[PDB]
Amino acid sequence: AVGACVLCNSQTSLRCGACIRRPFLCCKCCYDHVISTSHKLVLSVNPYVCNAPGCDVTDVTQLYLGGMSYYCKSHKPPISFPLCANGQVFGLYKNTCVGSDNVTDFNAIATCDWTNAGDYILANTCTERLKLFAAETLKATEETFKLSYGIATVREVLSDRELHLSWEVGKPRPPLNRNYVFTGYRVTKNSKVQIGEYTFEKGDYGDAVVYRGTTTYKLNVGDYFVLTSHTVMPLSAPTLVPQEHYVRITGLYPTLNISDEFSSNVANYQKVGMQKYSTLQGPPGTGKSHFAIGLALYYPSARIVYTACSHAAVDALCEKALKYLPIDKCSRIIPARARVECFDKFKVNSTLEQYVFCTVNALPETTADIVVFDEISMATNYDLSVVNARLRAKHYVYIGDPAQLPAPRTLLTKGTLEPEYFNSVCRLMKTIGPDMFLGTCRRCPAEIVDTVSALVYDNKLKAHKDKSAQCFKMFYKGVITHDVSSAINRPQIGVVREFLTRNPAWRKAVFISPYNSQNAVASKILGLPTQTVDSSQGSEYDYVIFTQTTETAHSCNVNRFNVAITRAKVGILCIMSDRDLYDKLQFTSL
Amino acid sequence: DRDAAMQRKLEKMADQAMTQMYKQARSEDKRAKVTSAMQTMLFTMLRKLDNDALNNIINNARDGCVPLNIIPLTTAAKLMVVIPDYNTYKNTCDGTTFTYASALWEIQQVVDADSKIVQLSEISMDNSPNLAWPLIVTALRA
Amino acid sequence: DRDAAMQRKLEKMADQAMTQMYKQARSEDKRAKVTSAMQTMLFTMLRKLDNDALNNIINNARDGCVPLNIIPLTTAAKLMVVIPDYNTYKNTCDGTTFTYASALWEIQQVVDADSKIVQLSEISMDNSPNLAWPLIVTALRA
Amino acid sequence: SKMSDVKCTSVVLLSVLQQLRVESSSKLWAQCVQLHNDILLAKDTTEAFEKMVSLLSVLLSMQGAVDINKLCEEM
Amino acid sequence: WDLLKYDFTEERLKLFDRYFKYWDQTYHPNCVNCLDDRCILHCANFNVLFSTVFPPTSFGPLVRKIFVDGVPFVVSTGYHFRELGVVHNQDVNLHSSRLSFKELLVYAADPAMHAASGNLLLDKRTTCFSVAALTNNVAFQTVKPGNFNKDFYDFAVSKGFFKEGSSVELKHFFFAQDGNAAISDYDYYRYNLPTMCDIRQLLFVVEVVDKYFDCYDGGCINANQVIVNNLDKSAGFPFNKWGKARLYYDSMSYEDQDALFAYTKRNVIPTITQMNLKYAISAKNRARTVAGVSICSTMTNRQFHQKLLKSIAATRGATVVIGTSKFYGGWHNMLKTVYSDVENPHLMGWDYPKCDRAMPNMLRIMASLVLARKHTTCCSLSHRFYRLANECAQVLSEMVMCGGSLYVKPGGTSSGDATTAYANSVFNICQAVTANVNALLSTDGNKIADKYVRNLQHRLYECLYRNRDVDTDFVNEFYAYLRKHFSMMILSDDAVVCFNSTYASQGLVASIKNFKSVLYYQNNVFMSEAKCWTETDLTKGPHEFCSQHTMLVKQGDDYVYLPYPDPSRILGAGCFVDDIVKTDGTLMIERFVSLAIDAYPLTKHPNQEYADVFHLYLQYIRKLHDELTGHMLDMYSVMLTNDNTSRYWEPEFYEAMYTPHT
Ligand SMILES: Nc1ncnc2c1ncn2[C@@H]1O[C@H](COP(=O)(O)OP(=O)(O)O)[C@@H](O)[C@H]1O
Ligand SMILES: [Mg+2]
Ligand SMILES: [Zn+2]
Ligand SMILES: [Zn+2]
Ligand SMILES: [Zn+2]
Ligand SMILES: [Zn+2]
Ligand SMILES: [Zn+2]
Repeated sequence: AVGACVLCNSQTSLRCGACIRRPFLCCKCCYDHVISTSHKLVLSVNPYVCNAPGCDVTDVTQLYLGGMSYYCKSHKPPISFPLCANGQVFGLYKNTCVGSDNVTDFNAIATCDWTNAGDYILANTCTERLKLFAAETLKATEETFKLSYGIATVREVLSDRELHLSWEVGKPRPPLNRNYVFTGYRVTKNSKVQIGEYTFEKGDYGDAVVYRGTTTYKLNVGDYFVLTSHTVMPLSAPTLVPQEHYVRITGLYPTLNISDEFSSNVANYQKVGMQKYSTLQGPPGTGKSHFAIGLALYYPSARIVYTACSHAAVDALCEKALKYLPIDKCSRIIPARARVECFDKFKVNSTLEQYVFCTVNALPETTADIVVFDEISMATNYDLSVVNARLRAKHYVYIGDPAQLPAPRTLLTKGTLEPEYFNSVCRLMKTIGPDMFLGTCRRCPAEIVDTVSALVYDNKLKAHKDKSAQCFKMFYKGVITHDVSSAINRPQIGVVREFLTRNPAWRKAVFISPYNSQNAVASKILGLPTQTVDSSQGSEYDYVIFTQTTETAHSCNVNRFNVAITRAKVGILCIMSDRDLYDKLQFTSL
Repeated sequence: DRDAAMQRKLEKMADQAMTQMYKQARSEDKRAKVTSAMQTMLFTMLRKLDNDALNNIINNARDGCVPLNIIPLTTAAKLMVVIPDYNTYKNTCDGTTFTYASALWEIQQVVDADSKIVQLSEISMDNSPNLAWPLIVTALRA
Repeated sequence: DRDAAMQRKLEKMADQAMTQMYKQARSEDKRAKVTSAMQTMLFTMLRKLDNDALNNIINNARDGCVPLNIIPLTTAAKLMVVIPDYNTYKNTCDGTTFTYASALWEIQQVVDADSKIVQLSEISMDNSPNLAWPLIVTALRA
Repeated sequence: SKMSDVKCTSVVLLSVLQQLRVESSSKLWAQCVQLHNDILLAKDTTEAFEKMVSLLSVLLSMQGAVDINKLCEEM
Repeated sequence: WDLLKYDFTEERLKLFDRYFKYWDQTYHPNCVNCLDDRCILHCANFNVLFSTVFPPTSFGPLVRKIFVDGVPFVVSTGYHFRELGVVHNQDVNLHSSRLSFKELLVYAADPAMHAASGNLLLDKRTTCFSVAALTNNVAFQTVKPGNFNKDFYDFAVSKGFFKEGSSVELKHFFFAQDGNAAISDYDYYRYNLPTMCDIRQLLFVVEVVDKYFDCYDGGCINANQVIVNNLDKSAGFPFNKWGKARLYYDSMSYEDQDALFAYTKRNVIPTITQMNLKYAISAKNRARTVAGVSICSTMTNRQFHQKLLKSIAATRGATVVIGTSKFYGGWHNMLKTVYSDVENPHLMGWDYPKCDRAMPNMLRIMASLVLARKHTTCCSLSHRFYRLANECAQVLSEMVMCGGSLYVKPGGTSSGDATTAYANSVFNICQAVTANVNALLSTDGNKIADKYVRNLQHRLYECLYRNRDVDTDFVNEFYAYLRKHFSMMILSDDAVVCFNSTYASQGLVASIKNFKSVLYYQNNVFMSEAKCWTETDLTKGPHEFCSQHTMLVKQGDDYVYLPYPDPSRILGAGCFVDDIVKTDGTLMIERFVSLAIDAYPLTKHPNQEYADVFHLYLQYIRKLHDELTGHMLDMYSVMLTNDNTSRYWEPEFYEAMYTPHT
């Protein structure tokens, strides 16, 4: 079992045991990593523990290769020799291992807990192999953080539709939403075995969870739940395939009078054809995801795979394609579990169709003639490597904007991440500039765009509509109920309910709030379609009601608020909390 | 001598292990990389031959002027080849004659991806930039 | 050392006995698997039989014994015709019904050598070069 | 050595074609086998080169099978 | 005729009484009533003629509906051979309750259930009788091309090989085949025609061949005395769906292997043989197919024939050179035994076109009866007849699985039975003795100057057509005459003869034209004289025997005969392989050591391009060891302590391979 060193790509047979991802390391690089950090376990084809009758020594400078196995200092056969010595660590391909100077960044990548902010800015400006290793270990740490969530149990059941919850005393409680699942135990005497796959969500009154299960087993009070784990697969493909500038379009063919609507983006289509990969950066609602469909109409014969990190963004892209592209040749690829309700209007789950839409995580290994990644802000380097590995292509197009909200990054809790370190694509966009850039808002009215050209974008956007005066900024205190570990603002929802029967034209406005708890609990009291800000990105609606639940650093985030307001099409009413945020925008009186 | 005998037994088993592990590693490495290695070997041997017909068809394939069927050997047999741009047409097609595979062919029928028949007079610097490229040319071996 | 020699023999013969016992248990737990597989194959083949036609032809036998070569030829409900070229197809089973083994068969399917479905309109004198011969036609006894 | 270089190149070419699942299309695999066997049973170099052109046209006709540009840039 | 009719005994008797009315030897339509093997051949020879007028659907296994634990099976309780007539089983249980492993194996081996459950088949690709289609679709098996060892080829061309006009050139390749190969090879059984033999002549050739096979001993052995060479081999259809031959040699104790063998002496077990395409290197592009016979047939045929077969393989200095190595002076010993005091020696070698597919059923039955003459004490007459019937039902005229479809094999030997090379040797000796008999009888007689050969011809005619009882004195006399003037060396279809040239020119001993005539009227083939060689000079040895040429070298102080192969064959084996991991070289150094062992005698060839093949292999072995040690020292930092690979690029290790000390 041999491999290639991560930071020099020499031949090797050693791995670091203490590292979560267990990466291959050549002799020189492994010695540099172990003699300086706290990692002191090295796995060869056989692990480097001491082979006494009973002995537990793992530190590699203590050990020797004695007789025919690895033995510690006072268990060795009288004939030596030291393992970790002569500036190297003894392994296969010993005299062909060239070291590096990247054993100063690799120590930081392996050691860091991804708590600070500088770990991300060092995990995205390093070499290309470290860009993959850091993403791999970041996903591994994000997965292993779920192992610290408190074990549940059931109090009792008065109502079989709403479970009672009881967390273990002395551990944190995980948030209750759709993303997290659970699997049970019945450990009484008597079946320490799983009892099904369940999921939870809080109830408005008292303490209760209106649960859901894959089966229909009941819980005798001893039965309980534990959050399971998602093992993270290894990744190999580079984050960005290296760019080559062709003299002329290769592999793609133009069209005969593409349309009267897409006639402006022709030069950018030709530029896309010329280059190996292209980047389109634009303020929201300027024509970015309506550029990809225009590109499809410009290269009609080219098989195209559309992808995105979210589901509610690729669903909006699917709806737009249905509005424009021929619906017969489309698809939609959904995961096996399909946690969210996906788009069922095309021939779902047919990979070999000409235009194929899918999320990044559920991408199947295939080919294409151009692959369109969308909303790269939501995507981390893991998603870029995944899409670059599974989908082969002739041309790549990444469309998105950095000023929108980035990926969650649950582990990050100190400092703020600048846009230019969201991933490699955003770094390319901010460093040298996008290959295609279109700033002119075609979706939102004049008032909301004229306010968002003051929050996030430094007075760049002109736009095209007339301010319909249906942009409202509300003053309401909004008392706090930190219920589901995500806040719920009952009196703000009350303000909305008391002034949604006074607005006969606002009966279908989508309800937007940064917190998933209020966003989900609003469905009973007003009945509107509900949507969180993170998933609302990429989708437009004719009318939006936005509610700033609580003053924090999450809901008063200028990027989040800017991506929230700019989903409106003719009008938006928003109720605010921060005296500053309500003042920086210029809306109507109330 | 007893210690030396057990020393030699131990080193013989060491050599056994070394040889067996090397055989396993090399066998799995060679069986893993069987497609790309064979393709690289094939193109190395193709380059070493340096035949003028093989080099011609390979250079056209790099540009995208690939055939649609097996290149025929019998005289007055049909070859269908896709031409993706006017550059590949200008070198290969002179009048009604088509040079390919170190052989001369008589152009019979030019179509588009719409299968529309296009006359040889319509292929030019000005009218083709509105045509439905790539063309497909059907010719006969002359 | 004299008793250590007996201990060497003890451990050697114990390991040999244990290996023999493991091998015998493995060869006895692999025998039951093939016995069950043969039984399932035989009983599925029993369930495949066309019992009424076979009963008729076997009761017509004077001794109860019939040639094996007539068992399909008089009782099989499905006929597979493998045809190498178009002239043979026209000769033996042209049309949707034909006669073989003094019986009437109706074409239920035609596939090519690639196991792709072929329609009866595609089997023509001019469309013969475009078909992956041989053609396997599956017909049912009428 | 030019006659024997053609007879080995055809062997490697048919191995590549078999790896590319040309074997699934019986009508194409029959032609590839015929060309390969007639190259191996050849006394004249020109006939072998013409049949090698015909056999390489099978590899060059399938666009999505091999990367010609990457393969020809390793030389 | 009625389809259900299978017993044409009265029709056969009417045919015999209508045409051969005054042929005064007793004729048995069913050869189960014959008095010995001299009577089985006579009545089988008549049945060969009489079976051509009966429907082909009436032959084969005779099935019957039995019941086991209440469920009705359809099992074969007999057979209808075109040569042996109708044979019924003696142990037939119409009502059973449990099936033992032996009975389960018997009921799975026979084609009664497989044909009775499969679909009807009409395969127009062949003229052979198609029985059934087991699956719902036809399988088209292809053959892959070989794997190119580019490192060895580059090393060879760097040494000056494969140049234009060179005498050593690549002619052996791995030829690929399309899906229509396995059914195009099986269709060559269209060359097997029903051949009625001259019975008064065949019955004397049988005695002479039995004299040729008199030095051996044979008989039945127990199941614990059977030695199988490789147990990781296919078990045939349907037994290959669950394991190899190891599974069935382990799952059956010796008790229920002896039970199966004793079952085959009172019952006929029909058997399905698969046709397997052969993936090997050859000089011609025609596909080669082998016959994978079921384990139920191979086991019993081993238990029946293996004692005699091992006795033949352990005898040195006989006519049948099987088990004689060509190393350590074995080739020289064979060639000195061929030249066994003949007077005017000329060497001769012939060819059998379509040998395994044009062999008549009468000659295969003759070979099986000659091999079974050793069972004069272990077997009864009925036991030997039922063993012959099992041989015919499983080998001679069987059901053949070719691409998921059952066909009927018209005849000819299958190349996968236990006694294949030895029965082939019996057939070859029989054809040679027949050629000598025809040569001696077709001579004038008034032109024969030697008074001993004239009386020999007179008594040969008397013993052929005027004598019905065996004259052992004259059989011994003719055997002595053949050994004195027609010395032979047989390996199953290769034969070197060291005949008397003066007698053969006078017509007293068989020539090439006599073999051509005999193969025309007794094999239904034409033997072109372009594949048959004659050597007037013994100092050059046989032109070709077992694909090896022979040359006379001075070894030590004396001249010996060494066999060298085709240099094209050895270079093709080096350059083209059947696996991707045989291309690494460092993994397979024994692969090239064996090839250098085979290619050593080329160093004595007068052509230098032939002598350079051995040096090329030695230099490639040295380069392989150099780069193997380099790669090993790279994968570690220490060299191997014990390395004895230096002796494989020294020519003494290979020179000692052809020295008679061992
Ligand atoms: N050329 C155009 N002419 C008129 N309207 C356009 C044009 N391009 C885009 N639009 C409108 O602008 C909106 C932009 O949508 P989209 O591309 O999804 O924005 P984003 O990419 O920022 O989400 C679309 O809803 C479309 O109706
Ligand atoms: Mg968009
Ligand atoms: Zn580490
Ligand atoms: Zn390294
Ligand atoms: Zn220790
Ligand atoms: Zn008889
Ligand atoms: Zn016997």
